Amino acid sequence: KMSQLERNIETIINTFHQYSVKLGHPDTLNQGEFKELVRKDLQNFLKKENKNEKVIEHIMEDLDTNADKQLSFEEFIMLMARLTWASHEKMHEGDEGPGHHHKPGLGE
Amino acid sequence: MSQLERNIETIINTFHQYSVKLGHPDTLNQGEFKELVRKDLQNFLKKENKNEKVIEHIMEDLDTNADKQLSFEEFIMLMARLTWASHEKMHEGDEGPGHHHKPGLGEG
Amino acid sequence: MLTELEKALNSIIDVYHKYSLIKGNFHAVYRDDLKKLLETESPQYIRKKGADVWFKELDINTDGAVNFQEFLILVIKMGVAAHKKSHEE
Amino acid sequence: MLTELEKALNSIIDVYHKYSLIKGNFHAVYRDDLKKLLETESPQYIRKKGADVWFKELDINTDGAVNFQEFLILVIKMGVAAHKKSHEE
Ligand code: NA
Ligand code: NA
Ligand code: NA
Ligand code: NA
Ligand code: NA
Ligand code: NI
Ligand code: NI
Ligand code: NI
Repeated sequence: KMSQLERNIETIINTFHQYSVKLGHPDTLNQGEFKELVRKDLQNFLKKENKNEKVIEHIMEDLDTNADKQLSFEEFIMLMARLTWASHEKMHEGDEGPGHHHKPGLGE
Repeated sequence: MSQLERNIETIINTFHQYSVKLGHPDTLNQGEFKELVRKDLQNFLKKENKNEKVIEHIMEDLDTNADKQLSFEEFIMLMARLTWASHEKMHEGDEGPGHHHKPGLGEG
Repeated sequence: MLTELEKALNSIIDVYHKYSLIKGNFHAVYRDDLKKLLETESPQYIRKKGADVWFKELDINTDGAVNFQEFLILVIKMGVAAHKKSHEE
Repeated sequence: MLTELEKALNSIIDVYHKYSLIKGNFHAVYRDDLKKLLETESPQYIRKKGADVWFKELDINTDGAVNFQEFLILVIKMGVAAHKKSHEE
């Protein structure tokens, strides 16, 4: 069976596919599809950014390393890594120790 | 030597200036790490320098070898994080279009 | 409440800490810790590269440990590979 | 005024943008951009690995580009290697 990590990656892949799918075949996210994913599935992690549509569009532009106005999964997964990193940084914001402890992460 | 090589040389020289002082010549103890942060990172870590407990936990986080000291390999991760944090500061709330850098870390 | 995607991202943090909290630095996965991470969390086509090969690739600063950022390199590569394999069937 | 160390860190940002601003995505260094970066900015013992080997090691998500975080992998490895060189005859 799948590990916890494999299931988390599966959720990322399927969420990407739910907005990119075109006529039942896998595709890429255009700007409109990216905004819908961010608006719904990242409504908490990107709560403040979602209030400024221009900010969301520039995140798309920054991730669009292929310069084709489209996010392949390879382009998109960099946002997933950045948000995972950002959430962990939020858990340790201003940490003084001792020991290891996680405060609430992004969107909390 | 190139610009990048000179920047790397600055990192190495600054590290060595403090790691030669006490103990092993190629590691920073906590006291020397605090002195480097207080002097050479007085702008990039301005707020953190106000809380000595925060500086001590940054040291603990960087101490991946769990030996209460920072080798150069351990220390250079702080340099990469601050470089990244400064560039993130330059794009904080960026709406585009095009590429532009606001002032980076330390309000500079 | 967080979405399922957001829960997946926070769960990736938890997966790493199952191994980084074993010993030593709280955000360091040492070579033997990475072997257990790969054997428990990754599929066979990822494990087949070898734990020592993965560790050398991930330990960017050659300090003998994998921190959280370096673990995200593994997550990125596992995700791209899992997407590609799902995109072949 | 920033200290000399802080200026060095900001200068590392400027080095990357000399090549990422050549074409395409503003924070993407493509394969030909990286070859020029390596030839201009890195010493011989770094260049000798080859631009293609470096590009494969830095392009973590295999999207055909090196972003700023992937560039910091190169900086870390150059810094560790340069430190070792300072202690050699
Ligand atoms: Na010392
Ligand atoms: Na650990
Ligand atoms: Na490491
Ligand atoms: Na570019
Ligand atoms: Na890349
Ligand atoms: Ni943690
Ligand atoms: Ni030294
Ligand atoms: Ni920039």
